[PDB]
Amino acid sequence: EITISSQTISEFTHAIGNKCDAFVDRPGKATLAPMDFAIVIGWKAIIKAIFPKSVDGDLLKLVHLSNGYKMITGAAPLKKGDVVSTKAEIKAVLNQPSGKLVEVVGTIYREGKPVMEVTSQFLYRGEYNDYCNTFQKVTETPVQVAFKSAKDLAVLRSKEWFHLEKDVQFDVLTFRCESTYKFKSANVYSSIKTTGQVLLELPTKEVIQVGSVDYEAGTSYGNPVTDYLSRNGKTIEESVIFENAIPLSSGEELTSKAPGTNEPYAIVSGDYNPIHVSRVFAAYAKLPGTITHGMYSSASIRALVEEWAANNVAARVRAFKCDFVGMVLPNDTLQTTMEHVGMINGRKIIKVETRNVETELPVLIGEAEIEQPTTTYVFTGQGSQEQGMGMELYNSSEVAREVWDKADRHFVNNYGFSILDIVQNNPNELTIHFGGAKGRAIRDNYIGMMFETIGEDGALKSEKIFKDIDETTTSYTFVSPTGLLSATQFTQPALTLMEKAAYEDIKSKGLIPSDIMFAGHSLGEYSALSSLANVMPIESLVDVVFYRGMTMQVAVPRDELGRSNYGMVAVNPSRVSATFDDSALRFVVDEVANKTKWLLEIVNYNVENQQYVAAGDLRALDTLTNVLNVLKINKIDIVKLQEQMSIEKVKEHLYEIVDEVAAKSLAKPQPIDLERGFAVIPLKGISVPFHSSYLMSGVKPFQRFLCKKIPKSSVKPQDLIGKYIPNLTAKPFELTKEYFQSVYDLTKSEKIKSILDNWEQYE
Amino acid sequence: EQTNSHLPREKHIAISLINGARNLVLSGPPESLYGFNLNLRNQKAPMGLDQSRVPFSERKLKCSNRFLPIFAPFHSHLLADATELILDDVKEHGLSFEGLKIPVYDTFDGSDFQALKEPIIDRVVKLITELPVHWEEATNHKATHILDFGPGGVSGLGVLTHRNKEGTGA
Amino acid sequence: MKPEIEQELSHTLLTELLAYQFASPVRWIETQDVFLKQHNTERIIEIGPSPTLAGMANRTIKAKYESYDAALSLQRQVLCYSKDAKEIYYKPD
Repeated sequence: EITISSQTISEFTHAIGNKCDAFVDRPGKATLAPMDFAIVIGWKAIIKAIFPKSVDGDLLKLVHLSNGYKMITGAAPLKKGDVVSTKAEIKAVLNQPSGKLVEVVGTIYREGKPVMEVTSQFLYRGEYNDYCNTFQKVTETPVQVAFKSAKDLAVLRSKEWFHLEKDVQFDVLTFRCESTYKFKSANVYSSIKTTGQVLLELPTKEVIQVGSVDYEAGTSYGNPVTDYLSRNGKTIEESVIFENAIPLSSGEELTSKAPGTNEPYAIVSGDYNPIHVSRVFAAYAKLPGTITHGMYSSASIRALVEEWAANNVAARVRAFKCDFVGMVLPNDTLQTTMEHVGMINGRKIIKVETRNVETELPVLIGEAEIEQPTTTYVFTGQGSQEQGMGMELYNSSEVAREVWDKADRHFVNNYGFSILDIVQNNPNELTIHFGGAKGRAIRDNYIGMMFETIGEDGALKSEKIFKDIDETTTSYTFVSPTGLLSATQFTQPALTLMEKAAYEDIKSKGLIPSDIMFAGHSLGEYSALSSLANVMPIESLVDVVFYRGMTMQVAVPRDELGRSNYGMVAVNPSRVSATFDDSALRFVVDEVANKTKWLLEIVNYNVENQQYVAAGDLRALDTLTNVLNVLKINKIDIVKLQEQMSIEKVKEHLYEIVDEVAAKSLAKPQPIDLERGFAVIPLKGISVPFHSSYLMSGVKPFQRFLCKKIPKSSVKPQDLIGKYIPNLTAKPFELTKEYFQSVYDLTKSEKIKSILDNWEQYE
Repeated sequence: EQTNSHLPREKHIAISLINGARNLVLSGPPESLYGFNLNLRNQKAPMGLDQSRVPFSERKLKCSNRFLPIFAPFHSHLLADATELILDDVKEHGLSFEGLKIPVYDTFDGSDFQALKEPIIDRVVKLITELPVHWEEATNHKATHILDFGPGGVSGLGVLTHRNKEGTGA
Repeated sequence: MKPEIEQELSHTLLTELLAYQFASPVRWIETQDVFLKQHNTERIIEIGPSPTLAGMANRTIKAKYESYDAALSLQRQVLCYSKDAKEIYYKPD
């Protein structure tokens, strides 16, 4: 157990020249420790693994070849209060033609939990025939085998190393496997033990193990388990490499310089190898002098990539590995290059080469994984549909093509249309035909889709609205004069398919951070938690977003023309007056709904003082567009009437204003076409005031539909908590008792107020 | 007050050197002084804006600001912990200043060092590290010729104290 | 909380949030005041057909967080999938 003191950090960073301000002690910030201080913590655990008798070598010809760091995903960096211990295990002692390789992986613990792994790699140079005392432990690459024919299930049940322990049908299997080899000659094996777990991805995103691998053999020439997976499946590749690697910084900027003597770094890190410090030990092994520590060139180049690639943010670099390809004498000048090549799990693969500038020979070849900047994803709602959404992203991306193709054949087999031809070749009307045997299996989907809306009178009008599809109907026609892709129940499945096509294409390229905060506006909400929280499949997402489109559309009564007395209006409060506040217009909406006993609510709280959207019946919308016109010419600010008039008498002040425009609102033909105002842009194409209390009655069938389309086991909470910003409660998703009350005070829910009462059974 | 409102008090910015009426030097952390001149670039104007055809009171403010080659936050609260450490080293060695002969004006107060209750060195270390500089208060002259022995020459103290005393006969 | 409990508390809350999102006003202002201020996000990436949220982000930065981004030295990069596609895929021109 070593305790990371404040003095041990500052002596270490001075020895390696790490300038970065996160490591020096400043008030108002917890003093952070270097990630190269891992080897100071874990030296006496790593080099104890080359002392056993079974690894018997000339220790004075040892060459430190490569070392690597890896932060565990979800672990915090080291602090100055941390009590830190280390357990190390040895992985591979294998006799090569160039010597006896020793790889030691030392996992550093802290308060029980592991923090980071140190993958060090040594070499006893020479020729060694000790094949009796050599071994190798490798964790194999996860191979995803995709079963498509019917003979494929027959093959692996003949493989005696496979043993499935369940009667579960399976489409695709990922084998996450580990091996333990023992050698008998240079490339024959004395024994192989290969165990591993096989895995199945369910459609509800739950991972359940199907069976196990148990292979064991003696005197072999290869591993059968891996060679089977080498040809009959693809590897789960996470290191996705770019087509053309981009250089991060160019010029001479990059140089670094060796120390004058190796004695400061030796006493700090405990690296007391006399090759680095002594004239006589370095001359004994015929190496060119008192050469630099490898661990200095680890910490020096890592401090270069921490400031020149991570913009001097110390938390971003999460993995760093290098090969000590050459040796460097002291005071040599090192010019490094730094190149951005690939991605993995949202963090940036960066590859570096350190070259001695007066010789131009390579010394280090390395690689680093740094985080991206703090990224958040917003998803576009409805309003921005156009013909041709992402068809270049459909024609050119594999992973985006399989989410359109999987979804339209869920529409054409269950609802009778193709969503690709709705997006590509936008029609003005679509006839759904209820044809033969599978066509009568499609119209009873439409019969079962029944919404219930109780009226304001309290009488439950359990009535049939679909007279238009019944047991004798053979065709139904969807009509929209603007275009079907602009019609409500077809515009929103076109978006969430397009936005998941762009997401899963972005996700397949390794672009998704783990510390992301994602969101969506109105319709985007679903496009978010299906993307990042994967709570519903591709087929169950498109049902909900289509059911929501028909839930909102026929929730508003239409006339014989199919038009309505309702609508929505986008409001810019900046255009009426520069002193027209947020509390100015939302006071206007507050009183005019209370006076006329209508419904008028601002439903989109988009931008402070620039973009609001008001919704309600059109008489209140012709009211609001005329009030904000007449308050532009009269220059009446309400907040300046707060010091001029009392609190109550502003309620009697509005009768001189709003009653004149409310009378002329009813003097127009009642289903009005709204004109453009000064501070008012009416949303052309909309007819339902959603996100308002009018649609509060229509939730209860839609709330029953989510309880069978969002299954209980698909909710992974770790992608929801603190990363999901809802639109009901616009502070981030958290399952605390104060959060449920903020939901319940805003909607008066029934299901959460049950669990808000008996809250105490949580722990 | 615009910049320090978004920052803690360990990254708070204060006035350090007052070199004139329109010559000031700010001090603080280098990142929060970089937070200062990003704000100023929003409200400043380039030098070639040509405001000669807009009237005077509706013009925009123009300035030149850049970091000095100085590698410590002198004359601020950032080094107030160092002041107790320095005069401890003054006590450990034979550092003391004897009887003064010409009046030497204080930089912060503007008083003479001959009339001190305190010693001079533990006053001046509070005066370089912590307390700010009121320079035109400190050179409130009765003087005809002024000699800068200091660094810079044509860029030194003498040129910036020239412009404060252009018509006072110095 | 036990892992069987903390799903069921999150399962009901995720459904009651989405179902009542249909009928309650979307509060995108203090939504924007989370991922601009409480999280300090540099990359704001819109995925959609047209930048109606990238332009909705830029108007909130200049109105509420211009003196905030200067003081804490954040360089926020606004991005959309409509126009700024070469910046997201790290294939720069």
